[PDB]
Amino acid sequence: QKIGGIFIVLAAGLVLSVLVAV
Amino acid sequence: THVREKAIDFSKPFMTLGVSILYRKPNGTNPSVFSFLNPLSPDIWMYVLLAYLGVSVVLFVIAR
Repeated sequence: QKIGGIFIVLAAGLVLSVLVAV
Repeated sequence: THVREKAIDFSKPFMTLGVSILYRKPNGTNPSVFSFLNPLSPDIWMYVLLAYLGVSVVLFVIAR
């Protein structure tokens, strides 16, 4: 690791697009 | 040399040459792309391969 490696900020949209229930 | 004139005498010079530069020769190299893997950390170049299929398999499983 030199400049980055953060997969933590990125994982917001993964749980966002699951919404299929009405 | 002007200090060496002060104990012995010089005649006319037979050769008058100067100080050259010796250095060891690198003898060339080849083009390469492992050199291109180096300005970034080499684990990150394999980290590029990881989340590509993280997008891909998630796109595969929710084709429904």
